[PDB]
Amino acid sequence: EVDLEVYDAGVSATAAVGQDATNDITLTIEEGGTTLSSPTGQYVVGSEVDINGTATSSDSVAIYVRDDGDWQLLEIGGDNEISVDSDDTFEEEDIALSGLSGDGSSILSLTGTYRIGVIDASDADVGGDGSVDDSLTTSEFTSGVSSSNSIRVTDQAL
Amino acid sequence: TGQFTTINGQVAPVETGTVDINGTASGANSVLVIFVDERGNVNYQEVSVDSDGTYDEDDITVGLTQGRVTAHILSVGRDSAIGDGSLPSGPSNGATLNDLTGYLDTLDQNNNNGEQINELIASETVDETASDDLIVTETFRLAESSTSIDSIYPDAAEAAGINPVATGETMVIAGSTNLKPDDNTISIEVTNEDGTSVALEDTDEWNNDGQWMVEIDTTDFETGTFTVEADDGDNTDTVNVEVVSERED
Repeated sequence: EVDLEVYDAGVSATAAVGQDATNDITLTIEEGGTTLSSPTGQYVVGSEVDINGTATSSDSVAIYVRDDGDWQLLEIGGDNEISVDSDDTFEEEDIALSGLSGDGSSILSLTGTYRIGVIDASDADVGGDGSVDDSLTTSEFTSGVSSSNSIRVTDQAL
Repeated sequence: TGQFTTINGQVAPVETGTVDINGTASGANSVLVIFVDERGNVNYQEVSVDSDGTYDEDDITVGLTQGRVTAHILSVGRDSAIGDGSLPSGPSNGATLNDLTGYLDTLDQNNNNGEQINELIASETVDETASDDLIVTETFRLAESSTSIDSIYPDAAEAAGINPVATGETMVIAGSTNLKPDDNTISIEVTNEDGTSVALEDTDEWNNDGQWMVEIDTTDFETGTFTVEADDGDNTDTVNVEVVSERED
């Protein structure tokens, strides 16, 4: 909870530290939920799917995949980010997760149950150039605003 | 009044822990909770209690080390001062919850035993004879994530752990876990003698007892030996059960 205190007219800045406020107003500060919707539940290996989700307070978002270790970055392509509209919603076209180049995609190639999460631009190369180019660990991924959901890949039969 | 939600008396993810706190704190404006381990690391957080004195703060992360962690809940009493206001480094009578946090920062900096912090925290705030503040004590072993399968048996009455299951009747499987009941899930796999999966079920709910049960049907199953596999993104446990046309009774 965050408060704002006003003071009577003519009071000085230094002398206003001790005098009580004439009135007040309070507001609450939390962090917005940035979650994914479509890459959840099931995924056929080699298939293409869109990236669907929402982000209340975000400008650039990145998608990471984890399996018994580091969160390997998934190279979605252009600028490795997705913009967010005024409706606090971000979307991407149909992307083949395993098809795309990068070591992040290589984890999802093999059949199993994994985890996929999204993170805001708060990383920014964990400090440095304005680009998402790292493999954030558990502490780094969790420290910023993020969310992850369980995903498993199934085999493809024509 | 306070409470701590432990899946089995432990918190599974050491890197990113999570506990739920709720209780009744009538007459107070804020409540402070502190976590200290055996080494002596301290983590604190303040909780804004609502008007009717029923505070409930959920998903509290713990950034301590693996081992045993004891938890305390602080509440300023009538004086609205931490105890008598006699902080070793803080001012006199201005000892609030935020003021005591500054004293906590000095505790972990010095090479102090975790047990010493228990003596210091109780002595400086509660053990003082003129103190009016109240605390509650709770402990839990901060361990790593672990999942295992305990008992597999049909709808009959059995608790040994292993029981042949006749096809056509549903069989229950029971295992133990330390993960969060909702934020995680357990996926099962049943495979035959040559890697033909036949069943796949998942559960994402279980009470604070730690026991989870998964239901799979045996309508189209074939007699023989079948492999049961359960994973949660961590170490995977495997158990084998036999399938028979009819059982002996």
